[PDB]
Amino acid sequence: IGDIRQAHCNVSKATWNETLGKVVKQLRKHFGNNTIIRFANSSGGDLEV
Amino acid sequence: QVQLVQSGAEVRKPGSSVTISCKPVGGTFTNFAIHWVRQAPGQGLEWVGGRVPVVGIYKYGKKFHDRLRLYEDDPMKTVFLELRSLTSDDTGVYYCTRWRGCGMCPYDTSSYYNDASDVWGPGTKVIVSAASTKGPSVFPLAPSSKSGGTAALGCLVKDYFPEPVTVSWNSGALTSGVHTFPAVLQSSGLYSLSSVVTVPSSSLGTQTYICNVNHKPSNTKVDKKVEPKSC
Amino acid sequence: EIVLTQSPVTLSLSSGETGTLSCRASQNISSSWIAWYQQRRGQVPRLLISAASARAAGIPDRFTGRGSGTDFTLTITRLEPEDFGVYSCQYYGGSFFTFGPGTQVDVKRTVAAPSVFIFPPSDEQLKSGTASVVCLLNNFYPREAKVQWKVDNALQSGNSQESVTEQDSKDSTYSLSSTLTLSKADYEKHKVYACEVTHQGLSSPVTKSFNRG
Ligand SMILES: *[C@@H]1O[C@H](CO)[C@@H](O[C@@H]2O[C@H](CO)[C@@H](O[C@@H]3O[C@H](CO[C@H]4O[C@H](CO[C@H]5O[C@H](CO)[C@@H](O)[C@H](O)[C@@H]5O[C@H]5O[C@H](CO)[C@@H](O)[C@H](O)[C@@H]5O)[C@@H](O)[C@H](O[C@H]5O[C@H](CO)[C@@H](O)[C@H](O)[C@@H]5O[C@H]5O[C@H](CO)[C@@H](O)[C@H](O)[C@@H]5O)[C@@H]4O)[C@@H](O)[C@H](O[C@H]4O[C@H](CO)[C@@H](O)[C@H](O)[C@@H]4O[C@H]4O[C@H](CO)[C@@H](O)[C@H](O)[C@@H]4O[C@H]4O[C@H](CO)[C@@H](O)[C@H](O)[C@@H]4O)[C@@H]3O)[C@H](O)[C@H]2NC(C)=O)[C@H](O)[C@H]1NC(C)=O
Ligand SMILES: *[C@@H]1O[C@H](CO)[C@@H](O)[C@H](O[C@@H]2O[C@H](CO)[C@@H](O[C@@H]3O[C@H](CO[C@H]4O[C@H](CO[C@H]5O[C@H](CO)[C@@H](O)[C@H](O)[C@@H]5O[C@H]5O[C@H](CO)[C@@H](O)[C@H](O)[C@@H]5O)[C@@H](O)[C@H](O[C@H]5O[C@H](CO)[C@@H](O)[C@H](O)[C@@H]5O[C@H]5O[C@H](CO)[C@@H](O)[C@H](O)[C@@H]5O)[C@@H]4O)[C@@H](O)[C@H](O[C@H]4O[C@H](CO)[C@@H](O)[C@H](O)[C@@H]4O[C@H]4O[C@H](CO)[C@@H](O)[C@H](O)[C@@H]4O)[C@@H]3O)[C@H](O)[C@H]2NC(C)=O)[C@H]1NC(C)=O
Ligand SMILES: *[C@@H]1O[C@H](CO)[C@@H](O[C@@H]2O[C@H](CO)[C@@H](O[C@@H]3O[C@H](CO)[C@@H](O)[C@H](O[C@H]4O[C@H](CO)[C@@H](O)[C@H](O)[C@@H]4O)[C@@H]3O)[C@H](O)[C@H]2NC(C)=O)[C@H](O)[C@H]1NC(C)=O
Ligand SMILES: *[C@@H]1O[C@H](CO)[C@@H](O[C@@H]2O[C@H](CO)[C@@H](O[C@@H]3O[C@H](CO)[C@@H](O)[C@H](O)[C@@H]3O)[C@H](O)[C@H]2NC(C)=O)[C@H](O)[C@H]1NC(C)=O
Ligand SMILES: *[C@@H]1O[C@H](CO)[C@@H](O[C@@H]2O[C@H](CO)[C@@H](O)[C@H](O)[C@H]2NC(C)=O)[C@H](O)[C@H]1NC(C)=O
Ligand SMILES: *[C@@H]1O[C@H](CO)[C@@H](O)[C@H](O)[C@H]1NC(C)=O
Repeated sequence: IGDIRQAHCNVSKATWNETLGKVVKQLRKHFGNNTIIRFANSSGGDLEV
Repeated sequence: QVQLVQSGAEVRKPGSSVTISCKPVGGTFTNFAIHWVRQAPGQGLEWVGGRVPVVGIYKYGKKFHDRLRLYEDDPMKTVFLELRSLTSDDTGVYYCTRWRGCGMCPYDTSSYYNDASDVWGPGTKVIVSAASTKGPSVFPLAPSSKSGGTAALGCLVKDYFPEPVTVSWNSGALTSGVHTFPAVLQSSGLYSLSSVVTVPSSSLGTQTYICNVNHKPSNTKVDKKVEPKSC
Repeated sequence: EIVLTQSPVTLSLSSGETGTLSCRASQNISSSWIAWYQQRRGQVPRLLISAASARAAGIPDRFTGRGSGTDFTLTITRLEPEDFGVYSCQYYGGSFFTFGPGTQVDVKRTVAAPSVFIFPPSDEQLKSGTASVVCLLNNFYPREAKVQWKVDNALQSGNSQESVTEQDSKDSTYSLSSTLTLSKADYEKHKVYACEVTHQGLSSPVTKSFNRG
């Protein structure tokens, strides 16, 4: 009943940008000071994974 | 781009009720509100009511309480207007109005009601008149002394219905000077109009002048001659 | 309630001429609840300007909207013969929408007095019990003509309807048809019927009369 559109989830971009900028520094402690790290989306396989 | 498609015209007896459909085509259904703007014949626009289809955010005009009822039908995706206790005031053309916006943005689940109307339905002519398919009654409007070279004469069409009625002079022979006025709805519930023409006074008793009134639904064709009397 | 009023009832404009329509509100309203509509020849109304200043989709540069608080103006710098007709202003703020009464625009033309005629009823209609006296005003440009029926020099009201054609394309003239409708017995209670025309280009109110006979 009513209009249809896909289900979705909203995450504020400023908070997520800050959270990534805070996790990247904790990750550099194990993988190098003044180095670059990347993260793309999932590889593939199970839908639940 | 959206579009609004309404019903055809209807004729209702006074005191009865009428129901008009309006189906949008190619747009969001539950977001923007459907307002109804009517126009009595010859007067300004009048706001009837407004209603968000499924959400129910609606409000009627002060003039239309205990007579108006707006509903919808989402299986058909069509809104409806219902007006009860019809009088000759409620005669006019009813419009289905709506706002359209963005289109690309889909995540907007909200409901809006205070907007203008750029999307308009073609209209639905509602005629309130307790009568049936009746042919016209052509009466002559003869010239007389009652001007300065040019006199005027015409025919008067009275007491009829549907109103596609056309008037020609001498079977399309006389066209210049012909002024056919729009039809008026009498208080009795029957249409009426008058079509006149200006001729030089030198050709009053010389040139024969006859009307050609053709009422199509009643299949009436009347050729009435205009003969002066001058009192 | 919130009701709107429009001032320049009939505003005459030629090609390239500039006009300014007004829409006064009763109370003080926000400058985001006023819209302007165009209505040409009894067709579908077209939204010209929303929020009293926001030009709608595809509406040309010739339509500029202003206003604040009480008065709202719609300025037309130039106009084609395309944009002629009735303009309406709408208040779309509160829970009750209300429109303006409408304002018609004309092709500006030199003044022209109306040729007035009067038509007595036919005896064939008198056999039916009704009487219809017709007053005609033909080929006059300046709108707002005043027609008053006098029965033995006594003014009437109520039973006198009238209809007016649209502005003619060639000569930009108007024509009015007033129809005075009475019954059989009310027709015989008097004998002098007339109609008086008050008009701008007509330097004196012209009366066209006749007698019952
Ligand atoms: C998750 O996530 C997601 C994502 O994020 C999400 O989703 C979301 O959602 C939301 C909700 O919730 C939403 O929001 C919304 O939206 C809507 C839409 O918008 C759109 O549109 C609009 C309109 O406009 C128009 O115009 C323009 C120009 O000017 C254009 O552009 C457009 O398009 C349109 O169009 C029109 O016109 C044109 C002309 O040309 C034509 O053509 C067409 O046809 C039409 O007619 C707009 O505006 C917008 O824009 C905006 O945004 C953007 C984005 O990007 C930006 O960029 C921009 O800039 C803007 O913004 C800014 O500005 C503004 C101004 O005002 C402001 O406001 C803001 O803030 C900023 O600053 C787009 O485009 C909309 O509409 C909406 O809004 C509305 O609503 C609200 C709330 O309610 C309010 O507040 C407001 O006010 C509004 O309202 C309105 O209406 C109403 C009723 O309806 C009323 O009452 C009011 O008052 C108003 O009205 C007024 O005003 C108006 C305007 O001015 C006028 O018109 C009237 O007349 C009156 O005066 C909202 O915003 C979103 O969107 C979404 N997103 C997406 C993508 O999806 C979700 O949700 C989440 N989820 C969860 C749950 O979480
Ligand atoms: C999801 O899918 C479902 C499955 O199909 C579907 O059912 C859902 O759709 C429908 O959702 C509706 C959500 O409201 C739900 O409620 C119905 O609402 C009807 C509308 O009338 C009421 O609200 C309007 C407008 O709402 C105002 O307030 C809201 C509050 O959030 C606001 O958001 C709006 O903006 C709006 O504000 C107004 O004022 C603002 C002021 O600035 C203005 O800015 C706004 O623009 C707007 O104008 C309101 O106008 C109505 O009129 C009130 O006020 C006038 C004027 O004073 C009074 O004369 C009225 O008496 C009335 O007063 C009441 O409300 C005011 C507050 O406004 C309050 O102060 C008073 O004390 C008083 O409570 C009115 O409030 C409403 O008609 C529905 O009524 C019943 O009967 C219906 C007709 O048969 C029936 O269809 C309904 O189901 C319903 O229940 C009956 O049937 C039931 C069956 O289960 C049964 O159990 C029950 O016993 C009854 O017999 C109803 O209240 C709909 O029910 C629901 N279903 C439909 C339509 O089928 C769908 N939902 C969504 C979200 O997608
Ligand atoms: C991670 O991100 C990458 C992109 O950076 C993403 O790769 C893309 O995935 C989408 C699917 O989610 C691919 O899109 C498909 O491409 C194939 C051809 O390669 C098309 O045939 C597909 O269309 C079919 O299905 C449609 C459904 O209606 C039909 O309409 C249509 O006719 C076809 O039958 C579809 O377009 C896309 O090609 C890739 N590649 C890129 C770089 O865009 C990846 O999926 C993300 N996730 C993971 C787990 O890696
Ligand atoms: C809409 O808002 C405006 C502005 O708030 C209102 O205008 C105000 O009208 C009052 C009179 O009703 C003015 O008071 C007068 O002030 C002059 C000068 O001080 C004084 O000489 C008069 O005797 C009277 O007191 C008031 O000044 C004026 N506001 C401004 C800023 O000039 C308007 O009335 C509001 N509309 C409605 C319908 O209420
Ligand atoms: C998730 O939803 C919550 C509640 O709907 C949002 O919180 C509101 O955020 C707006 C915008 O900053 C504020 O004006 C409201 O006061 C907030 N309400 C409350 C209860 O906090 C929240 O912003 C949403 N987050 C995202 C990412 O969409
Ligand atoms: C590496 O260590 C220094 C000093 O401990 C620190 O300031 C720096 O932030 C670390 N690396 C990065 C790039 O975070």
